[PDB]
Amino acid sequence: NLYFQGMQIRLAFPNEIDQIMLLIEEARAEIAKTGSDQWQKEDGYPNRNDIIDDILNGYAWVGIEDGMLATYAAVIDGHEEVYDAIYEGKWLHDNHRYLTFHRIAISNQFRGRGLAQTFLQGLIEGHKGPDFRCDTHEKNVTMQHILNKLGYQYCGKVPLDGVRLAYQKIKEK
Repeated sequence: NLYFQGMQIRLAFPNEIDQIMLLIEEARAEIAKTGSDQWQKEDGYPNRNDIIDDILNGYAWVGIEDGMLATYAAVIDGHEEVYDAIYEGKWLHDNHRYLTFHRIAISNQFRGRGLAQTFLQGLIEGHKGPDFRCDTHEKNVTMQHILNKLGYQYCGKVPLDGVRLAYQKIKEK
């Protein structure tokens, strides 16, 4: 139960699954318009089961704007094995345990990235970290931009679903 710049930022509840899926599908359609294959595969990732797993595992966070579920992300404290395979670069440091954000979906009915930055900044403020990591698709310039604005540094490439661009932010508290 965090507030940041008026947005309520909190763990999702199980009965928000349909609302989250509506947002995920909206986001999936917006990605498709860019020609990216991110979230466009036959497995349906991220699908309803992926999101239920996020809620069961305590990963699922949402941002509520004007009483409406506007944003989603999964936040995982631990290690991503594929991040150890970073190439054409390297991490800022090689600590094993960090916070990673996945499955970020940002309403465009709440459109201008304003909400994404607010949500992700709020998650960063709300967690001790201090090591935050994220990866995105090469064609996801919107996410690259958001990560840059939040102070993440591009570190290199990781071999996730082909290639992903890997980013790291160290929180100065």
